[PDB]
Amino acid sequence: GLPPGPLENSSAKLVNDEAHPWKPLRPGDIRGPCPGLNTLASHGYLPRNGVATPAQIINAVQEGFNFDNQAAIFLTYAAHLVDGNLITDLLSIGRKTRLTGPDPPPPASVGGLNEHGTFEGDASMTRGDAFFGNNHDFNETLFEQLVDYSNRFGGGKYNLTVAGELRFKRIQDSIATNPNFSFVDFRFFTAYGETTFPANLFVDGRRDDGQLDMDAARSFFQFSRMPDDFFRAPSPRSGTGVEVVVQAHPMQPGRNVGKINSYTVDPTSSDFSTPCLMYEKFVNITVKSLYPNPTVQLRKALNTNLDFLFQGVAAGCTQVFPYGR
Ligand code: HEM
Ligand SMILES: CCCCCCCCCCCCCC(=O)O
Ligand SMILES: *[C@@H]1O[C@H](CO)[C@@H](O)[C@H](O)[C@H]1NC(C)=O
Ligand SMILES: *[C@@H]1O[C@H](CO)[C@@H](O)[C@H](O)[C@H]1NC(C)=O
Ligand SMILES: *[C@@H]1O[C@H](CO)[C@@H](O)[C@H](O)[C@H]1NC(C)=O
Ligand SMILES: *[C@@H]1O[C@H](CO)[C@@H](O)[C@H](O)[C@H]1NC(C)=O
Ligand SMILES: *[C@@H]1O[C@H](CO)[C@@H](O)[C@H](O)[C@H]1NC(C)=O
Ligand SMILES: [Cl-]
Ligand SMILES: [Mg+2]
Repeated sequence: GLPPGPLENSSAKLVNDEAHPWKPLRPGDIRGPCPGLNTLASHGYLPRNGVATPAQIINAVQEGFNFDNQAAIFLTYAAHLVDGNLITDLLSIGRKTRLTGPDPPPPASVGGLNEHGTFEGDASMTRGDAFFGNNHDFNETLFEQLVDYSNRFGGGKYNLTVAGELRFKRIQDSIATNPNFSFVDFRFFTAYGETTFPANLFVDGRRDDGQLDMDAARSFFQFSRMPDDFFRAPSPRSGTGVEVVVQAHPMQPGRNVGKINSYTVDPTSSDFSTPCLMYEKFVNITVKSLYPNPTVQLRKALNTNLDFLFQGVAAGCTQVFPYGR
């Protein structure tokens, strides 16, 4: 389907409404590492079983949270290219499932958003690193660390100052304990953006003060549930304030080299000084390695979704064409 456009009416409004009640999971319902998508599925902005089309995801993040269009397009098509089924146009927001349809040939995995190292990655705030056995479920110990950092740096609330401190701690925790810790290219960028999302989109839009209370935080992160009478943000936004998080503790992209406490900077990795390189490497290396020699129908689907991905890329970058034009 074509990427949806921006909201016609982007005002704050009740999104926990009669048409979108929270419901508990049924057997087979899929939830994954993203509390935003999880909450939209659990309120029926997305299909409640957690399998959706890219267009459904873009409409849901806009309607439910006032996520901005360009950010919605970039993240959705990036996720779908590496984790979704390009022939059926379906993506799981969590585990791999037969519900995304017949699989493409190896080495493509169509693993859902749970797939480690495609979109999902290390030093998540409330989810453990994949090396420790579970990269998708809410983790109470990690959430209690978020509450502690909110008490120490946010007066009890999560805000961008807390984000800056927590983001760093999680990186340092992974360096100290995960011998396979990877923090380069796509993950490097998205990890920082994700820490702003609670302060920008989980805060009731009638306040929009960037101060997230811990009751609301737990509701979204653990139960995929909007607070009672939750109003969405009063304007489209995504990662505004990521500059504050980075400035708190500037880091170079890099990885542990098979041992703990061996963080080695990767000079081939993109960083905030090279955002177009991040896009080019995602397409020429990540997507191309999953689909090195696609058949006619897969090539067409890839090129279509790569065009859609480029719509979400900030002005100034050149489109790359791994399968030609
Ligand atoms: C637009 C499409 C979206 C996609 C494809 C997407 C995908 C993902 C994925 C795969 C992760 C896991 C990364 C990781 O931590 O390892 C993630 C994390 C996250 N997402 Fe989303 N997301 C989207 C939109 C949103 C929205 C609209 C919100 C908030 C309203 C949101 C909030 C978050 C948060 C807070 C995390 C971090 C969880 C943590 O570190 O504990 N996302 N997202
Ligand atoms: C992709 C970095 C995450 C930062 C959080 C804000 C979301 C913006 C989505 C990306 C839009 C432009 C991406 C690009 O120019 O490569
Ligand atoms: C836009 O939405 C607001 C509340 O969310 C509502 O008051 C207003 O009537 C709407 N405008 C249009 C275009 O219907
Ligand atoms: C280890 O890191 C590599 C990339 O460096 C990744 O492909 C692999 O899935 C990682 N394994 C775990 C469980 O972290
Ligand atoms: C949660 O994270 C903690 C701290 O990293 C870890 O020790 C624990 O094994 C994880 N899982 C659960 C189920 O608590
Ligand atoms: C976070 O809240 C605390 C206490 O109110 C404050 O010290 C800090 O400056 C706040 N940060 C932001 C971004 O408002
Ligand atoms: C991506 O591939 C295109 C050719 O399709 C090339 O022009 C560009 O330099 C490549 N970028 C990277 C980072 O490899
Ligand atoms: Cl928008
Ligand atoms: Mg993760």
